[PDB]
Parts: sequence; C-alpha cells; structure tokens
Amino acid sequence: FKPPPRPDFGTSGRTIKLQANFFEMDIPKIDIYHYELDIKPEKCPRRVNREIVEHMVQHFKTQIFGDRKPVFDGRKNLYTAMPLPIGRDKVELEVTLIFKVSIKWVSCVSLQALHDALSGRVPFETIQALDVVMRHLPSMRYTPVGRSFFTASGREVWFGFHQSVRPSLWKMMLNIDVSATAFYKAQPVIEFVCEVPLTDSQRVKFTKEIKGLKVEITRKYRVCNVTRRPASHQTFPLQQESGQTVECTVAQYFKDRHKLVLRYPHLPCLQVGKHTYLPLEVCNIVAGQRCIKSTAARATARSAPDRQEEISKLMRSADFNTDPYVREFGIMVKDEMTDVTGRVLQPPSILYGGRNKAIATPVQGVWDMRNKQFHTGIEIKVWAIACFAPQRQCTEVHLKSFTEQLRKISRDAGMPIQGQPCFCKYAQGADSVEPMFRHLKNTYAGLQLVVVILPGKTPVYAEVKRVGDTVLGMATQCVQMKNVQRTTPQTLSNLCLKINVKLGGVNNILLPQGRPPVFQQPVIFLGADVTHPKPSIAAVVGSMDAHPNRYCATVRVQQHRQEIIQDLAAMVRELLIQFYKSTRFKPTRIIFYRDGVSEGQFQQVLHHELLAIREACIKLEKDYQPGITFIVVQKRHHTRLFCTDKNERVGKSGNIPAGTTVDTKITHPTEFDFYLCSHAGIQGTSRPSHYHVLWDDNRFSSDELQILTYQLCHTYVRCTRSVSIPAPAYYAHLVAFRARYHLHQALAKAVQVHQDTLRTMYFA
RNA sequence: AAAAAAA
Repeated sequence: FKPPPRPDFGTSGRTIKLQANFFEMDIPKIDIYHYELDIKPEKCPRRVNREIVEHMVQHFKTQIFGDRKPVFDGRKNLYTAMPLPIGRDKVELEVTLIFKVSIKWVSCVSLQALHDALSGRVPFETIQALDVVMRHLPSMRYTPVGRSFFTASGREVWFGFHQSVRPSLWKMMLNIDVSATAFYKAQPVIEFVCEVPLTDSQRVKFTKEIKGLKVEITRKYRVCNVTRRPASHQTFPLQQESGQTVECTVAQYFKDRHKLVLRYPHLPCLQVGKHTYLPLEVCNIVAGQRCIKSTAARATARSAPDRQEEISKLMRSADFNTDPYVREFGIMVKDEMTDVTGRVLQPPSILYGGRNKAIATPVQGVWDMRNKQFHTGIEIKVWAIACFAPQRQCTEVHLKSFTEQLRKISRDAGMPIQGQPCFCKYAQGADSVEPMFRHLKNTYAGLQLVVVILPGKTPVYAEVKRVGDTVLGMATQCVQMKNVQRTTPQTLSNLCLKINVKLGGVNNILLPQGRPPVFQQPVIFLGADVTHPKPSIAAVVGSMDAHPNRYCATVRVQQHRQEIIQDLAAMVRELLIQFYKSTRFKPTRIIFYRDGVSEGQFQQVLHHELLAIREACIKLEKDYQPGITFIVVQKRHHTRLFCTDKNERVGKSGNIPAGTTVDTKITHPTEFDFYLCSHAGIQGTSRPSHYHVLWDDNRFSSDELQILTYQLCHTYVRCTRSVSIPAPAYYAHLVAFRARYHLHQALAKAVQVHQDTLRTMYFA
C-alpha cells in the first residue's frame, strides 16, 4: 500500500562534487488562501480563463482585490497571499464584452506543514499551490506545454524551458531545465500541403499529417478528416430560403456567400468539426501546438557544461526573486545551483569465456571484446544467408568477403562459425519472403540462424520478424546493405554479441566472486514497460539464469493508453513458472523493475501491480510467499548533474562518470529513492536514471540496491557497455517494441511467440 | 535493421 521509509544513505564508492538544476526556495511560514473559480461557460481552454482572471483582477481592484495580486491555476483555482473579503461566499461577476465568474473561499493552506513535512510528521495541495505561484507569470508570457514553457523564437523547433516545484530533504527546491520541442509551423495549409489532383497515395499521407490539428480561416477548427473529393465536387446539405435541403458543392458555396472563387479547386477539402467542409486555400494551421510525433539533432544536445551554462543563463533571465507574484508570497529562489556530493560505484568485473576466460574491467562504462571470447559460445554448424538487395547493387564478392570476415571474427569471438552458409541467395519482395522462409528449415535439420540482409527503409523487416519468431521458430538476424559493403571489426563484433545469445549462448557474466548477498539465495529479476501508439503493448521479462544473463519475455496487449498491466498476474506467473523449469529452484525474491510510471500513477500502479505479482505467486503454491521489490525506474525526468571540477568531466560531453549515485539533497525526503547514472555520456547532457522503490520486503540497504542496479546495467548483451536502465527493464522495452512490428483474439495471437523462440531471447 | 548514447 504505502512506500517504505528510507533505510539509510549508505557509504559505497568514491565521492564527487556535483551540481544540480535544483534551486533552493526560501519558503515563508505564512498561510495561503485558496479560492474555487467556476466560470461560465466552463468550455474555455487553459489560456482564456487566465485572461478572464487577468481582466477581472484589474476591473474589480476597488471592489474585492485591492493591494493583493492573485496567482491563477488556469482552471478553477486562485491562491492569494492574505485573505479576501470574498471569504464565506459569494460574488458573481461579469467580464463585459459575457462570462459569469464565481469566487468561493475554500480552505487555508498552511506552509509550515511543508516546513514540517520535510523534517518528520507530504501535503500535495501545498506543493500544488507553490507550483501555481511560480507557474503563473511565465504562463502569461510564454505558451505553456505541460510543465515546460516555450516561445516562438512541416515542423519547426521552438526553444523554451521546463519548470517544476519539487520537494526534497529539509527544504523545497525549484527544478529548471532548457527544453526544445518540434512544433507545427504557422503555415497556410496550401503551403503545408506543399511542404509534405492528388493521387490516393499523394492524399493519404497528408491526412496523417494534419488530422487532429487546428486551422484558421482567411475561427478555431480542429481537423477530423481530409475529403476524397475536391472542392468542385464535394457536396454538403445546404438549406434554402424555401426550406428544402439541396446539395451544394463546397466550391460553389464560397462562390455565393463569400464572393470567393477558388484557384485550386482540384485539391481536396479539410473537414472540420460532421458536416462542415473547408477548402485548403483559406486555411492556416493554428500556431502554438506541440508536434504529435538531423537538423533537429544539431539544435538539441550540447556539452554538459554547455547546458549548465544555459540553465544559469535562464535563471538570470527569469530572475524569480524579482517576480511580482513570487514577491507577493515571499518565496526566494537562489540564483545558484545546488551543490550535491555524489558517489561513483565500482563496476563489477565481467567474466568472459573460452579457455583464456578473461576479466573485463569497465572504465567509463566501456570495455571491449579484445583478446576475449564468449562465456558460452554457440558454434553454428549451418545457417542460411538471404540478401534482399539485388546483385545489380550487391555481389557475391561482398558476401564472399562479408562472411570471410564474419567467420574470422566469430572464430575470435568464441562462437566459432565453423560451418559455411548452406546456400546464399538473392530474393526480393516482402511477400516472397514467407514462401522462401518456409522452405529453408525443412532442407536442413539442426538449422539455426538466417542472416537476412535488408536495404534501407522497408516493411519486410516487419514480416521477416512477424514470420520469424511467432510462427516457424527459426532465429533471425537482420543487417542493412550499408553494412555488407562496409565491415569494420566492430560492426560485425556487435553482431556476434546479439547472435550468440539469440542462439541460447552466454556472452558474459558478472564476476560471481564480487556479487551482492542477494545472490546467496535464488532470486528472479523482472522488467516491465508499456509502449503506446490502437492497443498499448505491455511486456514483462524475467531472469532465467543465476548469473544473471539469459532472460525470457512475455508480452501482452491491453487497453489503449492504459499504463496498468492487468495480465501481470498471468505474465509474472508464467515467467516465474519458466524459472523453475530452467533453474530447478523457486525464486526466494522477486526484484521488479517497472518503467514508465509517473508519481501521479504510483498509488495506482503499485496498488494493482503488486497485488498482481502477489496473485501470480499464490496461484503456484498456497504458501509460496517470496519477497517483492517494486522499483519504478525513470529516465524521462528533468534532474541534471554536472561536474564541479573540470578534472572529473568525462569526454567531449563533459558529463558525469558512470555509476554516479545521489541519495542526499535532491531526493525524496522521507521515502527511498536515488538517482543513478549507470552509463557514460557519449552525446549531449546525460540524464541520470532515477529509481523510486515503492515496495521492498527483502529489507534492502541503500548501498546493496544501488550496486545491484549498477551491476545489472552491465549485463546488457548487445554492447560492451553499461546502459541507461537495468537489463530487465531494458529488455522489456525491446519486447514491447518488438511486438509492435508483429502488426480480437488474433492480435494476442499475433503478439504470442513460438515455443522454441520463447526458450531464449529472440528480442535481443 | 551492429550498438550505445542524445529529444
């Protein structure tokens, strides 16, 4: 039900001086007064209600407000510094040239409760109020997008920033970060049509780009569909002065009431609202809407000291300590970043294979395959290469050499490719793949892999994967034609990493000598993530080794945009059933890693998902009562950590080193959480993964779980690196994403995977 | 779809 109290802060790893974009807030101890605001009509969006309050605050200065300046939620909440005569109800107010406004007093918001909640005794309404104060004035000036703000200097990038009030130990802080987002450019639709008579293929793409967007007339209409018929032919039921309803072409209607004759009658019409039709000549896309979905990569990113400068530049630009509404309440936001002292954990040694074994020691989150080979190499006796690019643009000599080098490296990689390709084909057409794909497994018993080669963007990868893992059960490895003409000793080396484990092999295992005490008993590791598009796809992956290296995946479909997992009881049980079949043991502890859950869903996710993970254990045996560790991981937060000393920055990114852990200062005051940069930053500013532990029966310490989380990120089997999140939560992302390429019993039947592929990691 | 990182 409720999260556990933080056990400790731990003492592991070397200390490092850092900075965070958390800015301390000097909060007064006065009370805040909340007022509900019911305005008619209630249909108006966020921005208009803020203008209504903005107009009535000046209008009724003598009547009700006076010296005070009120902050506005944007909907139905209004906080003030000191009380108003409005208290006890009631005032009904008009806004002149139509809105009737009602200001009703609610309750007093005591700020000391926060000053007390950070030192014993977490009132959401108080933190809800402090954000409204800081959010209010930037909402006036800039265009708000969720929590972030943006301004205006066929997509277009708008540079803005993010703002949020977050609680921390002993005090309150303000989180600010530079943010950029793609926005649909304020274009006339005719140029929006131009930038993306129309053919059915020419037309159907435009409908995908503009559906659900808002346009104006040369009113506010949200587009629903793009007509098949042009303006000169599309009709609508027009009534006449007589009363009878004749059919009228949309081109001729503008020719009568609006005196406008269309220049582009051959183009279709934007359907707005039903029964309304608008041609493309008179429509401009509404400015200020976030885009739903190379040049965008150059504007984004920058060194970590570069981003650290922009946040401080922006902190100078806003100057929150001189914000008239922040002045009214007395809040003071420090102009300096918060100094935090993190800890860099030791990376676990990694045992490789072959008779020469070896011990890879990761430095800056990287090691190499050099003078090493696989812990459990899989010698491939036979396989079938199937290139899908023509010998007009490819040649046997490529594949004669591509396999020549590939065989040479797998010889060094520990999975010796001793056989030779049973056949080597050229085949084109996504449809003819399946008939060929059927004929290859029958010709060769003990067959393993099929190296299909795919040139550029193509939906054949969807069918090669759909027919590959769900039906017949053969292994499948894809590679672009761009990588068969050019073979560097690493492009092929990362391939042998994926292929070996996809054939049941073990590329590497953590040093068992140096391992936390949670491995003294049998323990299973789970990862879950939901990817939304109609149906949301949920995947749950479970540990199968005690190393732990090999995993197994279960993926289901569920309600559109649903973040909870109802089939968690079914999937965890099925996952944990496969654990006994492979390990011969029952896992004493379940370590659940959950991804994609915001704190607004913590009480909703933990309640159901922990009960489902307990329903899974109880269906096995009446007394199978292991310990559940519920860990929500977060990568889409906004916390940033920068190095105080230039002698600790790593690479051109200037980012923090791998294994940087933070328990103090900027974490949740009472509960148990921490930020952990398991990886090293190659590009831009690193975003350290945050782990909030909602349930823990296993009685973990802060150290042991932080080291366990760090060690699991090394166990990724697709690169010689540490990664963003632990491998279970990472593998869950692949599986739910792999099910997307599998295109209502048939959907679950399409997402269901074959038995022989379910044996190991088809997804890696 | 060699891979990680970056929105």
